[PDB]
Amino acid sequence: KKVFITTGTEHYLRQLMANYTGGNVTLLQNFSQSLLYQESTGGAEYRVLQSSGSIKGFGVVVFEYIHLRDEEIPIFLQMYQRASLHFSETPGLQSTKLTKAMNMNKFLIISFWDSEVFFHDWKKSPLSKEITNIMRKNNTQSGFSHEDIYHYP
Repeated sequence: KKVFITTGTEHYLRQLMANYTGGNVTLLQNFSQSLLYQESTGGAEYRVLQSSGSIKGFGVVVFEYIHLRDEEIPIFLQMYQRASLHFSETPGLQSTKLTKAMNMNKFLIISFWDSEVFFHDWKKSPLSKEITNIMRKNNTQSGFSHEDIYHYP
């Protein structure tokens, strides 16, 4: 089980998504480009480690790219296991995916929110404080940890 993330013009991505149906395929955008979110099997490719909830097709979508040192991986997975049991009770949270890059220790958490206000409330949570701290302390030898926010066309 995988997530494919492809960025480009709306026209390009709309042509691309017309080869496919199903896989919770979702077109998103920011102020200058579009982004295609695609669940499939076999741009950028990520293995899905965990999925909660389901996409409602409105609001905002947040991509948190997190580089982890070897020793941080088991610890991070256990934090995420414990925190994920409460995602159903997180206000305005539709869906979350924990995913990993094929070629590196780069993890990507994708969260689908009813509104940016709910996402920003969640940023006060212990899970978000830890994620942010991990992003903050990243060894940039590996690339940058970053958070990207998208809306719906």
